[PDB]
Amino acid sequence: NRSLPDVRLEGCKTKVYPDNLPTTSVVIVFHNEAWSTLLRTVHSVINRSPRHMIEEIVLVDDASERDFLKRPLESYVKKLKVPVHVIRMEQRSGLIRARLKGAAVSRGQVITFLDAHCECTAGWLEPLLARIKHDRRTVVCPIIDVISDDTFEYMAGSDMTYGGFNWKLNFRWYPVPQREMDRRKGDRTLPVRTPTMAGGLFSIDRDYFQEIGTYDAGMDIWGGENLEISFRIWQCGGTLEIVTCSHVGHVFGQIINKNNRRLAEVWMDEFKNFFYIISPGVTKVDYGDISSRLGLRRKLQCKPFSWYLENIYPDSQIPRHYFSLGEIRNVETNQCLDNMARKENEKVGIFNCHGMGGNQVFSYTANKEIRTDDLCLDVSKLNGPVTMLKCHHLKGNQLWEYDPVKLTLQHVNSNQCLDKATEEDSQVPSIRDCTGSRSQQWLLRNV
Ligand SMILES: *[C@@H]1O[C@H](CO)[C@@H](O[C@@H]2O[C@H](CO)[C@@H](O[C@@H]3O[C@H](CO)[C@@H](O)[C@H](O)[C@@H]3O)[C@H](O)[C@H]2NC(C)=O)[C@H](O)[C@H]1NC(C)=O
Ligand SMILES: [Ca+2]
Ligand SMILES: [Ca+2]
Ligand SMILES: [Mn+2]
Repeated sequence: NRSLPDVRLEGCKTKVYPDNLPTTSVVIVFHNEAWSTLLRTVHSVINRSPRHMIEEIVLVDDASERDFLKRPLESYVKKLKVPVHVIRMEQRSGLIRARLKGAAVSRGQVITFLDAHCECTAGWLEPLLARIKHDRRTVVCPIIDVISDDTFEYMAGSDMTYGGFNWKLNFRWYPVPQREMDRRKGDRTLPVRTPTMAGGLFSIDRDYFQEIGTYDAGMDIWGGENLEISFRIWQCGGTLEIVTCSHVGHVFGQIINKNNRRLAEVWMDEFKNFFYIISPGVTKVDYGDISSRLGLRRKLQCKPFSWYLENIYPDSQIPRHYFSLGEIRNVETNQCLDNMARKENEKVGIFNCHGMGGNQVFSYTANKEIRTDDLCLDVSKLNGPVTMLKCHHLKGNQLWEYDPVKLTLQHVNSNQCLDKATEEDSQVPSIRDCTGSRSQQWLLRNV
């Protein structure tokens, strides 16, 4: 234990929570974690938490190998305020397996999951439990602050950042949008409805966890965190929030795709194609049996992935409605726009349509944007270069009007059209005054 400053939002410091919040059993799994780091977490939990709110602390050793973790730990553990137990996985298991085990061992009404490398803030627990007490079907996440791995210095995380995800099914941090600000009328001290969760840290009602099917043990153990429990909670009646008054620190192929297929085949209905279409060959990855989970979904009678995009994640990166999902082919040159695997702020290229999806996959969305995953085609000056920028959902320079009859794609702000590449810059589309050539005619086809 060391100290920190109060990183909570001014208003949080005054809030009073009802009496008799439930008791929680923090569950932490570890693997060869350094001694100091592991105990800094343990101590932060006891010192920063009101004793009558903590049941016990369960430390799940995931088949470590380091000497100090064995008897010294147990020794050191049994001697202190809060009861701390040390469960041991016989032969390497994985986070899911370890959390499942340490959870079946806990006895608190609400289970809190943390990593072996975290540090709790002042006032972190009360707001979490208070939320769950208001509604048992609410899963809660504290704001995740940053601890350096080198210096270990502290940097608080913002209440204006929440969980989303991209076409590749990767979890990602995204800015809280207006709707969430309008809904809370500006009071940032009110919890945020996050479309997804980092998976790292969260608290949940003991009985609610079991009720929505805990975790999918069919996923391979070297996988890790997933969007899976996030889609599950929402589509199946629950509510997932980031309690902005709670802060907690954290120090910062085939396997990955197996879990993506498992969660995508089970929850994303037809939107799973956004992931498949841009990952040619991921279809050869064997993802195991999902019958059980498919059973669970029908048992709980969860709502469609579409219900989730329009109600819970309107500012999603995967479009709920789209005019096309495929290649954008120039009718004159028969070349296709393609991201060339480049990153945000980079020039979108153009090359002969190979007709094999992937990097030549684009979507002209209902929001009139020409996007590929989380990037959108952006123009800022006449004849300027058309680059791929992070999609802000505000149109403007990322607004393109398509004419399905005339086949044009004009950039609204500049008042020009898109056509074949010019010379000297032979490998990129261009934006020029609208002529009417077959060169400014594009075919937005659907796979
Ligand atoms: C590419 O695929 C998508 C979906 O497979 C095609 O868009 C879909 O178009 C249909 C018909 O226009 C849409 O259905 C309509 O939806 C409205 C909702 O307000 C409903 O009131 C109508 O009765 C009708 O059912 C559908 O929503 C839309 N799909 C999505 C996800 O946006 C698209 O046409 C295909 N590409 C092309 C243009 O060939
Ligand atoms: Ca099950
Ligand atoms: Ca149009
Ligand atoms: Mn971690």
